[PDB]
Formats: sequence, C-alpha cells, structure tokens
Amino acid sequence: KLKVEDLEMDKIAPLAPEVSLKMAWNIMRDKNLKSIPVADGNNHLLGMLSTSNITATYMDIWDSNILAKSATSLDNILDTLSAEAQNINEERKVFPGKVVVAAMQAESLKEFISEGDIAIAGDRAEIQAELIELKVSLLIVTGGHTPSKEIIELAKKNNITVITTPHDSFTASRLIVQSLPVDYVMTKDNLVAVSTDDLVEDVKVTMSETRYSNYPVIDENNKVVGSIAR
Amino acid sequence: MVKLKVEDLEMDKIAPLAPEVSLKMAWNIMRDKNLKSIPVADGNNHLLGMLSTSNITATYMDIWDSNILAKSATSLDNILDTLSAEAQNINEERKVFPGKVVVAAMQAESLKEFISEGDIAIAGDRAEIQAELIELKVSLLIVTGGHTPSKEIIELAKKNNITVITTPHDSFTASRLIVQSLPVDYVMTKDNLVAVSTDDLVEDVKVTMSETRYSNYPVIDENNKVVGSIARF
Ligand SMILES: Nc1ncnc2c1ncn2[C@@H]1O[C@H](COP(=O)(O)OP(=O)(O)OP(=O)(O)OP(=O)(O)OC[C@H]2O[C@@H](n3cnc4c(N)ncnc43)[C@H](O)[C@@H]2O)[C@@H](O)[C@H]1O
Repeated sequence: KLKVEDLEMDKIAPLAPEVSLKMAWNIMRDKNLKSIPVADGNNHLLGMLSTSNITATYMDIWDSNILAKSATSLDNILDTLSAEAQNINEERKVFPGKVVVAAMQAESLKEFISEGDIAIAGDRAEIQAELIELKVSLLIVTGGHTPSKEIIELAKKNNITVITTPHDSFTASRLIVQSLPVDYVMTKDNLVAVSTDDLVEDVKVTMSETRYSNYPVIDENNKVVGSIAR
Repeated sequence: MVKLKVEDLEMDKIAPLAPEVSLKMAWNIMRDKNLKSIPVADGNNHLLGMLSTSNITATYMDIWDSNILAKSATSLDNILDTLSAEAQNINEERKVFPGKVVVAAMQAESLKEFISEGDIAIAGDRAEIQAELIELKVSLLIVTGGHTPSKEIIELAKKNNITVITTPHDSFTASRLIVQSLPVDYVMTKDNLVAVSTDDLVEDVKVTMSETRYSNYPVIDENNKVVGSIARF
C-alpha cells in the first residue's frame, strides 16, 4: 500500500518560532508561499503561519501588552525598525508595558506613560530624560537622531534600553507590530499535517474533511519533512 | 453535443463589495462569512477585482508610501469609520487628502519643518498645536484622545477650510489603524484576476483551473454581472 513518503513533496524550509512577522513575510513573498511551517530547533513541527494569521493579528483587537505576551525580543524590534541600540538592559528579555507615542509635553508624560512601557519619542532631550526617569522598559527614538551622550549616560545608570530608528513616529508605530514573533500568531491547534507513515487512501479521507490547499508532512519523530498539495 | 456549463454547477453566491468600502469593513464581512476572498464590483455589479488576505497583508506590511491616502483617494467616511471619529468641520470641496500622515509630537514652532500644506496630522489635546496645524493648511486634522477641540479651533478650521475630526484613540493606535481605512479597490487584485463565465464549459474551466491552481474563481454571467464564486474542483 502506497504511503505519503512515496509521494513527491514540495520542499519547504520551516521558520524558527522567534522570527518576526516582518522577516516571515519577506520570506513568504520571496518564495511565493501563502503559508509556511514553523518548527523548533530540532525541526519538530510547531505550527503554521499564513496571511490569514497575519491579517487577523493586524485587524483584530490589539492587546495592549502584546509585546509582553508574545515575548517579542529586542533583536526583533531592532531589525524591524532598522534601529540601533545606544544602551541595552542585558538582563531583560521581555518588554512588559504598553506602546505609547510620547506626543505630549514632558510634564504631562506621567499621566499616560508608566514603568515598563515602550515609548516612541522624538529628538527632544527633555522628553527622553523624563521617559528614562519613568522607567520605560524601552525608549524608541524616532527620526534617526541618536540621543545625546548625556541621555545615553542617564539610560546606562537606570538600565533603560534605548534605540534609535530613522523612521518618524507614524511609520514606527505601523512597524512595531511587525516585530511580533511568529509563534504568537501562528496556527497551532488543529493544524492538519500528514505523516510519512500514513496510507494515501487514509490521507485522501482526511483531506476530504478539511479543505486546505497544503499539508505539512512529518516523520515518525514529528520532524518537518515537507508539504503536499491536495 | 450538450455540455455542462458553469451555470449548471454549484456555486457560492457572494454579495460583492463596493470598491470604496474600507479594508476594515471588508475584513469584518470576510471573517463573518468565512471567506478567504471576496469579489469587488461596480454599481452595475460588474467585476472590478478581488480582495484576499494576501492583498491586505501586503498593504498592511508595506510602510513605504506615507502618501497612500492620496494615492488611494481614501474617503473621509472611511477614515471616520475606521478611527470611530466624528467630524467637527469638513472641507466639502475636497475629496482627497493629498499629503503625508504625520504624528504632530513636536512643539508648536517646530511643526513647520515636518508638516506641510496638505498633510494629515495626528495631534493631541493641545490647542496651540491644533492652531498651528490649521495655519500650515493641513488637509486633515485628526485630534486624538476623544478630545473634541475648542469652538475657537473649529472656527479657525471653518475659515481656512481645514477638515477636522476627532477619534477616541491615542496617536499610536490611530497610526496603526488608519491604513485600515483604505478602499478595497486600491488594494484588491485587478490585473490577471482569473474569472469564469456562467456559460463557459466545465471542460474548458477544468484546464484554466489547472493552469492557475487558485482555490476559488469568481463567476460572471453572460452580461458580465458578478453572479458568485466557484471552488476549484
Ligand atoms: N481567481 C483568482 N485570480 C487571481 N488571483 C487570485 C484568484 N484567487 C485567489 N487569488 C489571489 O492569490 C492569493 C492566493 O490564492 P489561492 O491560491 O486561491 O490561496 P487561498 O485559498 O486564498 O489560500 P490557502 O490556499 O492557504 O487557503 P487554505 O484553505 O489552504 O488555508 C486557509 C488558512 O487556513 C490555514 N491553513 C492552511 N493550511 C492548513 C493546514 N494544513 N492545517 C491547518 N490550517 C491550515 C492557514 O492560516 C490559511 O491562511 C489570494 O490571496 C488572492 O489574493
């Protein structure tokens, strides 16, 4: 009897779970993939990423602490904003608060911005200093202007991560969402894969139900070996 | 020979989207009706194109044209809906907002170096800022925080014919949401959309479907009205 491993399959390089949506989307376009598997370091299938996932994330109610819940990393934020770090709290993995644009006056920031927040700000030293004083978990300086040495020093002392992006505040706000790791967004449950072990006749029965265009293929050990079209 | 035509097949009747409908509204309809795509049609219900999550993603993920409101002729209505905003003044002779979207974070005097006649400015409660934005002849003033501006500012707007609206959202949120106001016809697949006609023979549509491997195809009738959608066999 003919098994799935006897079928020719599409080759498919899985995404790591920690890769940004930005990186993931660039890969999906580059290969013309509507969806792509996500796998761990041992190549075990973790989930699947598609533009259905990505759009739902963008269109559906934004959790305020989404960076925290996704455990979005600094490297993800830095690549996504084409940003450079002027100081890093190297003992922090996770940015716990909400993302806020520091559009206000310095004296007013207290009311909107609190400890652990991610603050997007411009090139005003006065504003930066106050955000540092408020213990934002992350200060994102927009406009491409790296803060003064004084500000950098204040941040070193307080262990505030400070980065600078060339993008203005509107664009940075749009971009930051694309920092999210794929594992936060992907389909995980009732992902339908097929095993190299499975009989084709049985797989026809399983494809009958589901209606998807593509199914990742796994081996005896749950490792991602490819995908096949219906 | 009597041959099976598309009209003989089972098809999904989908009410098509009007082209001016916002991405936000489109997606709510799509998500509700469990669609992965949805046809876009003109007033005579002729096919203009198709919307999928691939179009939407590509547009949302592309941050490179700060001028997309202009290029897309996004309507004030769409923006109002998307930002749950209310208008305080409207320039009735303007259909199009021609500049760039910009968060007005700076101090009043500095606004003039980033913000330019025709721009779309996202601004806070500060009346000083609101009035400089109006003097700079922004095409659209969006006030954040649900802070409907003062009667003074509204009258300054009236005089200079600056459209002004107010959203409950803060500036980060307004920035993140505003691209959802784009009309579907800016975003939809237009070129190389593959449709089938009711009177097409199923035989010949089987070939077409093998040449292109899309999962669904819009069906148009013998007078070119959108009559629904058929699944790949
Ligand atoms: N006639 C036409 N002419 C011109 N252009 C056209 C066209 N038709 C479509 N296009 C354009 O081209 C794009 C791709 O077209 P299509 O190739 O038709 O793809 P699709 O059906 O829209 O997406 P997909 O194949 O992933 O849907 P599925 O049910 O498998 O999966 C749906 C979702 O479920 C999830 N999923 C997928 N596989 C899964 C699995 N094995 N297990 C669990 N979940 C899975 C994924 O999140 C996925 O997003 C479209 O976005 C559209 O813009």
